[PDB]
Amino acid sequence: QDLYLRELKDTKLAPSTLQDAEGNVKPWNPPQKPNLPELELQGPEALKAYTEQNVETAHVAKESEEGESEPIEEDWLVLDDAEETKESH
Amino acid sequence: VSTLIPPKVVSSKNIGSAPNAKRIANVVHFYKSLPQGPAPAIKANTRLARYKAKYFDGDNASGKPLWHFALGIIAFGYSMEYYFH
Repeated sequence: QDLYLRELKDTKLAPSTLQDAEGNVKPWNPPQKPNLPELELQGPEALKAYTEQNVETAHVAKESEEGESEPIEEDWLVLDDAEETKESH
Repeated sequence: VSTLIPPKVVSSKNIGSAPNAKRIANVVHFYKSLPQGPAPAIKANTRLARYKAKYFDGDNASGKPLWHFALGIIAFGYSMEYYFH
């Protein structure tokens, strides 16, 4: 149909100008290529953790806590304390 | 804090210091006890002891055990009056 074919033409070659050709758009002043492709590509990381989300900051798992291998001082006091607690058993 | 030995502290003190003292008195009391009423030593007889272990013995402990003294003293005193009066 002419109304279909003409619509397809005006909506395809112009769609070519918008997307399929890097001619941006004459009717609209700011091209989306200088707006979306790189800066708004940081919009994904603007919503994400910037230079940190894609990066995934290095955080190595640490060691758990222990008694510093100290039986010279902790063992005797622990024994006395446990025996004192045993006085009401 | 971390692992320990809450039960193993029975080393530093045995359970029941007062029960331990009571049981230590019990050991000395029961051990140093006769097997079955041992060491009786009842019989005795030497001049007067033949009367002591017989007449002062608690098998009877009736009234005649003292009355033997009265009868004997009366025997002595009758002769005392005979030699005196």
